[PDB]
This record gives sequence, structure tokens and C-alpha cells, in this order.
Amino acid sequence: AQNPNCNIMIFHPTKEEFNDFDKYIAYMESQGAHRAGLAKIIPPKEWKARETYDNISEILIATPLQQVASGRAGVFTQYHKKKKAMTVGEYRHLANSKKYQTPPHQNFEDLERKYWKNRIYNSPIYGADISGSLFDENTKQWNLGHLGTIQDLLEKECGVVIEGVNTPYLYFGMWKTTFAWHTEDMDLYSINYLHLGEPKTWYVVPPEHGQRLERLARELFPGSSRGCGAFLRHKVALISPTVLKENGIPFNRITQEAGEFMVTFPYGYHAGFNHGFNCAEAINFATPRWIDYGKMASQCSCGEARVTFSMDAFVRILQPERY
Amino acid sequence: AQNPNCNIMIFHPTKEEFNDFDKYIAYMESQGAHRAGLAKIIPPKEWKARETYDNISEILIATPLQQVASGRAGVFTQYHKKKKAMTVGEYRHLANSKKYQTPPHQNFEDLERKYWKNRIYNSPIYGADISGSLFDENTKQWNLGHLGTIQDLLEKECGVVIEGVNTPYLYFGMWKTTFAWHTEDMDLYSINYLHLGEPKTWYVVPPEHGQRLERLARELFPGSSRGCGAFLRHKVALISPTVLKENGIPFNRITQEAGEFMVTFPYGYHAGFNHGFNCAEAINFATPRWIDYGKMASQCSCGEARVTFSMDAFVRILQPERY
Ligand SMILES: Cc1ccccc1S(N)(=O)=O
Ligand SMILES: Cc1ccccc1S(N)(=O)=O
Ligand SMILES: Cc1ccccc1S(N)(=O)=O
Ligand SMILES: Cc1ccccc1S(N)(=O)=O
Ligand SMILES: Cc1ccccc1S(N)(=O)=O
Ligand SMILES: Cc1ccccc1S(N)(=O)=O
Ligand SMILES: O=C(O)CNC(=O)C(=O)O
Ligand SMILES: O=C(O)CNC(=O)C(=O)O
Ligand code: NI
Ligand code: NI
Ligand SMILES: [Zn+2]
Ligand SMILES: [Zn+2]
Repeated sequence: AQNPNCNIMIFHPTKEEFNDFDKYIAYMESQGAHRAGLAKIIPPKEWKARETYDNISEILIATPLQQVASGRAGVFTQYHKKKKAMTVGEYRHLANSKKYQTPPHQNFEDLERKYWKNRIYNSPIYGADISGSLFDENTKQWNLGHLGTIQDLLEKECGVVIEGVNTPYLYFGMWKTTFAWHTEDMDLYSINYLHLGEPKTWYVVPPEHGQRLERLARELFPGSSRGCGAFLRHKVALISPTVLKENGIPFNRITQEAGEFMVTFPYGYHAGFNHGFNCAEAINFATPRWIDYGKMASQCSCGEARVTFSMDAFVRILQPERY
Repeated sequence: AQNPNCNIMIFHPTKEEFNDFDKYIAYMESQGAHRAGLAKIIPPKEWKARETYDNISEILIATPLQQVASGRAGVFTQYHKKKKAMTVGEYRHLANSKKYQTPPHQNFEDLERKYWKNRIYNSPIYGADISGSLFDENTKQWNLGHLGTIQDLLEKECGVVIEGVNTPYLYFGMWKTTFAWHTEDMDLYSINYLHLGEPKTWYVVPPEHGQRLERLARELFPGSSRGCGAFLRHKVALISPTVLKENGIPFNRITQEAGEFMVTFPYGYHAGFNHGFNCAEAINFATPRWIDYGKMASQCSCGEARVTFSMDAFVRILQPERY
């Protein structure tokens, strides 16, 4: 079996290899990439997402989210307090202000130490889940707004036609902005391109060990666990790498820089944080191997987790009992 | 000037001409097609939207709308009463039931007579505005889910990058289901493909005469007009061809059949009805010529008209005062 220790793999496709998205995902999996839950793809040097990022300041963040923490430094939840609308230009200025800017630090490791030591004592503002794309329409390869849809994948694999659409989201981040431990809706894949700015650090649990993280989460967030059988779907819980090591949870970490893609694989739990002002674009996608994971995916039914309209059809066809 | 009487033109592109969407729209306008407000495009015989429509019965209509009329036979409003969810298979069966099925009739003209005589005395159920597509992903030409986005058009023309996305909608219709007099959001173009089933009859006012229809509508719906300076944006008002002729409003009519595209042009008011069970797919799009119309488009501010999240950026950039 390939990649038995479930390490995060890094790929450097040639421009020829970069012409067929589906084929390259399948290639990565033939090398065992999916066992980690996360892979990095560095695009060929000839490729570009767009010409420049010079005219993006007028994009609106209609509902910036202030991420307020509760708990202890290595085990906490965050809730999202809605703030008034601001443009990306205004958001960038805020990110770079004395109150919110990245502190002096020696390297990625020093910054990681500072994040887990001090995250809970601040409430950074995140521009998340903004429907849109920054890929040039003329960018024909790995354009996250031009991928085959999950609805068409399900139709190709299972022969059923369903309603729903599948479009990218933009994420504007600043120092300490955080994504909580989660898998994707319906345990789909995701792909994430860091367009511009400071890095994003990722933590990931191998899909074959996801239930170990779930069991620890139930122990560490007992009230939340009693409230919902799938509360990690709420996307509010954080657990530090030190606490993961203390509890024997297998995981890996890697830092994504501007110009790089990350792919998360079905049922690969991930979490992380931004180093400073940045902009990422992400979308869910599927492959034939996803179907079995979609059939088995946990669901939140307590009402907290937001459901997209497109998720309805997934549950209806793949999980009719639970529907 | 081409097409000075503002007639609806019908186009028969060759398979070679069908390879460049933007170029063919520009060609149609060079022949004066836009002056009518509406054009028909019959695709080349070699083209197909998808292989078959055999497996569409499991699509869900989450919120079927019962279209209840008030007023007189030739001048009425309709409101949409929400019904419980049903599949397309269930909807088709309902459409074909004795209560809702198309009556015996001699031709399109006889059916049109019956529609305007009797529409208000029934309340047909419409499956409208369902996000999704029935184009095969392998259909590369005139695939309504693969068009250049309006956001990218605005960026190409004006140099500003904005948030927002632009995806198709499905419409499942039955006898007497009705679309009220309207122009598109931000006076955009629309394109509509009739995938399957019975015809759709369209009425259209030339864009250069749109204000004539507005003035008549203010006279015929006086309470609505007092409530909102752009109440046709509510998409609830119907006026018959007989009443249009009585009031000297220039208009044309045409019937769309399965396998045919219709394009509506900026500020071309249109209305119409379905002949029996059918399924259409539609999406808005833009061209360089649209920008001037978008800048001038009326807006509903009374709160009735539904606004998509994507419309925000259009108003913000093209109409900053009104924003
Ligand atoms: C093969 C190689 C080489 C250097 C770094 C990483 C890899 S990989 N693709 O992560 O196994
Ligand atoms: C950028 C480029 C250039 C030439 C051939 C192929 C590509 S790519 N990497 O497949 O988009
Ligand atoms: C113990 C250790 C050390 C470094 C990285 C990851 C681990 S573990 N085994 O995944 O908890
Ligand atoms: C030229 C032609 C011919 C027959 C019917 C319609 C037309 S058109 N394209 O509507 O002018
Ligand atoms: C269907 C077809 C076939 C051959 C060439 C071009 C086409 S089309 N009409 O441009 O999709
Ligand atoms: C009078 C008439 C007759 C047939 C179609 C259209 C009209 S008109 N002139 O558009 O109101
Ligand atoms: O970038 C973020 O803030 C979170 N992204 C993801 O969880 C993802 O791409 O799957
Ligand atoms: O088909 C309908 O019910 C209404 N369609 C439109 O108004 C359109 O395509 O612009
Ligand atoms: Ni994710
Ligand atoms: Ni319309
Ligand atoms: Zn829940
Ligand atoms: Zn209004």
C-alpha cells in the first residue's frame, strides 16, 4: 500500500500534466496522497491564476465575522459575531493595523507557537464564504470556477439527474483567523487556492483515523456532544497539536503559501489559521471514489449546521433513510 | 437602420457559427434582432443539449408555486402560494391530470384565445427558479451552465473585480402557468432553452418603447404604482394582447417549441404562458452593449422584489447613488 504512514504529499505537475484535472487527482491517489487527508499541489511555472491582483479592493465583504473564542488555549470554541460591511480595501487596512497585524516572529514555527499560546485572547475578523471567483476566465486549467459539478459526477456515476449548483467561495483572512476542525459537507473533497498574501497553516487527520478525532472531541466538548451527534459539523471546535499529541491522535501539518493549491480528501478532518492578510478561493468537488463516503457521511440534525440547497439532493439520493 | 419595425427575428446558425456564443449574439444584433426585445435561435441539426431526458423524474421541486389570479381576464395580477415539495415525476402526473391538463384545441391560436379568456379562473402550479442545469457537461456549445459570467464581463469592460456568481435556473411548467410582464434584473439579457415538452408563448415590447408599457401599467395598476416606482419588478402584473392593442402599445408574439432557444435583450419587457407540461432552463448574461442599460435600470426599493446577492455589486458599481 502506498503512503502507509499517511504523510502529506507535495506534487509538482508539469504543464502537460496540469491539463487534465480528473486524471491528475487520480494520479495523486495512485501514489497514496489521499491517505493523509490533504495534499499540496504547486502549479507549473508557466501557469497563472490571473494577470494581477491590482483591482480587487472594491470587492465587498457584506458580513465580516469576528471570531470570538471561549475555553482554554489548546481547547476552545469560537463563535462568529457579525460586523458591518466593508470593502476588501478597508479589510486589508484593518488587517494591517496595529491591533490586528501579525506580530514580529522568527519563522513559521515561532508564529505557530504564538498562535496556539495567544489565539484565544484576540478576536480577529474573517471575510468567509463570499460567493465569487478571482480566476481569469481565460485561465483554462485548474480554474476553480470551471470544474465539473458534483451534480454531474453523481449523474455520471449513479444515473440520476438532480437539481443544484456548485460555485466557488472567496476567503479574506488576517492574522489568527481560524478554521475549526471539520470535514466537508457530505464528506466531499475540497480544493483551495491561495491567491495572494500571507500563508495559511493546515492541520489534518488521516481519513482512516477520523473516528479517533471524533471520540476525543466528544470528550473535550461534552455539552456540545450531548446536543448533537455530529457537532463537528457546526465548525466551531479547536484542538491544538499539543493536545492531539497528548491524546495519541494521528495528524500532520503543513503551511500553504501564495500560488499553491491544497486538496482535502473525503473524510479528512482539517483545521488551521492564517498568518496575516490573505485571500483564498475554495470549492467542493467529487470523484467516483467519493460516492461511498457520501453514502456514509454523518449529518447534523440539531439545526445548527448550515445546509446549502444543493446538499438536499445529496442526502435525498445517497441517504434516503436519513432524509 | 436594421429591423426598423422591431420584428422578432428567427436564426438558424450553422454548426460552425454555433461555436462562438459572443460572436453570434453580436451578429444577431448587427441584423437588428435586439430592436424586437426577443429573438429565436434554432440550433443546428447536429447539436443536442443532452442524450435523453429519461432520468429527470427524481429532481425535486422544493417549493411549487400555485399562481392565483385577481382582476379581470385581460388585466390581472397573480400571487404565488407555496405548496408542499414534489418530484418532477409527481409534478408531471399532476400537470397531466384532468384538473390541470391542456384542453382540446384546434391550433396555437385557439389555445391562445382560451388562455386569455379563462386563465384567471384557474390556479396552475409552477416549478420556478430551481437552481440547476440539464445540459450534458460534454455539450460544449450554447451550454447555459458554461457561459462567461456577468461579473467577468463587468471586469473586462470596466476594470473592476466584484464578488458574485451567475448560475442557471430550471422551470417546470403546466397549462396556464404564467410569467408576468418584466425586464431582467439590472435590465440584463436572458437566454432560455426549452428542454422538453409543450410550447411556451412569449409576448414582447421593443426596448425603445418600454416606457409606453410602463405608463399603461401605472394606469392599469394604480395602487401598485403608488406603492412602488418600479412595481413591474415585482413580476406579478399581466396585460393581454387585446388590451395592449386597445392602448396602442407596440408588441410582438411568438411561440417557442422544445429544442429552441430564446434570447431577451436589455430592457425588452416580456410575458407569456406554457401550453402544457414542459421544462425550460434560463440564465442571465451580459455583453458590452448591456453596460449602458445596467447603469440606467430602474430599481424596486419598496422591498417586494427579491434581490440576488449578485445584484448588490451591480448596483454598487453601476449605480452608486442609488446604492
Ligand atoms: C517525491 C517528493 C520529493 C520531495 C518532496 C516531496 C515528495 S512527495 N511527492 O511529497 O513524495
Ligand atoms: C500554462 C500552460 C502553458 C502551456 C501548456 C499548458 C499549460 S497548463 N499548465 O496546462 O495550464
Ligand atoms: C507524536 C507526533 C509527533 C509529531 C507529529 C505527530 C504526532 S502524532 N503521532 O500524529 O500524534
Ligand atoms: C431571413 C428569415 C427568413 C425566414 C424567416 C425569418 C427570417 S429572419 N431571420 O427572421 O429575418
Ligand atoms: C454539434 C456540432 C458538431 C460539429 C461541429 C460543431 C457543433 S456545434 N453546433 O458548434 O456544437
Ligand atoms: C395593432 C397590432 C396588431 C397586431 C400586433 C400588434 C399590434 S400593435 N401595433 O403592436 O399594438
Ligand atoms: O481557508 C479556510 O478558511 C478554510 N478552508 C477550508 O476548510 C477548505 O478549503 O476546505
Ligand atoms: O420561462 C419562464 O417562465 C420565464 N422566463 C423568462 O422570463 C426568461 O427566460 O427571461
Ligand atoms: Ni474545509
Ligand atoms: Ni425573463
Ligand atoms: Zn448539530
Ligand atoms: Zn417595489
